[PDB]
Amino acid sequence: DRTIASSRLRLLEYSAFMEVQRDPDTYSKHLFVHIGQTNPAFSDPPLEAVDVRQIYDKFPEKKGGLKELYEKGPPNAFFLVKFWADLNSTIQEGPGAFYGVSSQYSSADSMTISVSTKVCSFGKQVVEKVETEYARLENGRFVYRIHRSPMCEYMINFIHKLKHLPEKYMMNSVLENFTILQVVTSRDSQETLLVIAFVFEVSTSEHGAQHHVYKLVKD
Ligand SMILES: C[C@@H](F)C(=O)N1CCc2ccc(-c3ccc(C(F)(F)F)cc3)cc2C1
Repeated sequence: DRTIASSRLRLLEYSAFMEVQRDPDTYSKHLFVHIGQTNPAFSDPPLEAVDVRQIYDKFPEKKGGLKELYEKGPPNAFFLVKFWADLNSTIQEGPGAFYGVSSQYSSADSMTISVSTKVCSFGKQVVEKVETEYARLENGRFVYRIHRSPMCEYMINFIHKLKHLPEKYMMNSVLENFTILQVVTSRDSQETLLVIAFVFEVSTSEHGAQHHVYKLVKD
């Protein structure tokens, strides 16, 4: 319903960021990509559909691939998010900056979730992070909170090197074959709860971070 939500699990917030301490009291944070928790409005239009077959090649296609997952279903769990990344940090990144991802999910059931994040280049897996997160009772729902999960070294290098490129159009040519695949499962059952394909593009004209959601369909 304009929400990146499975019948079982909803992604409430997603942030990848860099934090620097300017002085003992003062911290500065820059967000590269963001998804902020918004409540669905009755007046909002349904998410557009993107055929899952069209993006198979951008993610690995092997067991544990997007096709096999989509075959296992549930098909209402799979979404696509297109990020416009704010690369104009405008802060002095310095030895000692923290590079992290913070996110929040929500559920009507309590479970132990497991979060697979697969970085991918030309459709090939470069890195997999696996995180376990636990249910916490909030107002009328269970919520899962990942605070400041550290970025892996590959991505820190990728961000800096990317930033170093003279021109935004070259950042976009690189990002065309850069993708991340997120697969949340219930840990002990391994049932698929939420799958999000992440595609990226720099913000040519910078208004800061932007994003767009799409429902992956197999019609
Ligand atoms: C452990 C491993 F999961 C990891 O390190 N991750 C996973 C989650 C994630 C999702 C997006 C970005 C990101 C994408 C584009 C840009 C830029 F704007 F620069 F293009 C900057 C950051 C970085 C990460 C970090």
